[PDB]
Amino acid sequence: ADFFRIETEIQRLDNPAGILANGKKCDFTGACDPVVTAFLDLESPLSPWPGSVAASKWKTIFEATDQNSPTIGRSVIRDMCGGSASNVNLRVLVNDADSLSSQDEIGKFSCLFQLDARDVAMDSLSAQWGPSTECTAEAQQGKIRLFARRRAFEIPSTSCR
Ligand SMILES: [Zn+2]
Ligand SMILES: [Zn+2]
Ligand SMILES: [Zn+2]
Ligand SMILES: [Zn+2]
Ligand SMILES: [Zn+2]
Repeated sequence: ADFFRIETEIQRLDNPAGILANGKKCDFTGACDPVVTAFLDLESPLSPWPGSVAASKWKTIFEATDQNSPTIGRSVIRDMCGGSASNVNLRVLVNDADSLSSQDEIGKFSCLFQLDARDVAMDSLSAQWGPSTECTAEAQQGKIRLFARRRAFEIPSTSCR
C-alpha cells in the first residue's frame, strides 16, 4: 500500500513503586504526576531514543496528578503517503509535572511496531488492533512499564495528510 494511516494507542502506564528512571521516588513521596509527550517516528525508528525529532517538539498526550499507574487510552496517528514504510516507533517521554527541567524523567519508552503487508488492512473497518505490547524503556525495565498497540489501514490518497 502507498497510502495508509498508522494508528497507535498509549494504553497505560504501570509504576507501582511511584519511582523515576533513576530509581528514586517521584517528588520523594512516590505520588507521581505524569506528563506524557509522544512522537510517532517514521524517519529514524531503529535509531537511539529520541530518534529523528527532539522530545522538546513533541505534543502533550496526557497529564494526571497523583496517579502512578494511569489508564491513558490516547491515540497518536500519522499517515504514510506516496510509498511504503516497514516500521514505526511510538517514542514516549513521561515526566513528573514538578521541576520539569530538573527532576529525572519517569521514563523514556520506544514502542517499535512492524508494518509488513499483513499489518496494513484494505480499509479502516477491516483493520484489527494488534495486541497490547510492552514498550522498551531506557531504564527500570519491568518496574516502570508502558503498554501500547497499533493498527494500520489503507486510505484514499486525497485523505493522506
Ligand atoms: Zn507503490
Ligand atoms: Zn500496577
Ligand atoms: Zn484502549
Ligand atoms: Zn510531582
Ligand atoms: Zn534520566
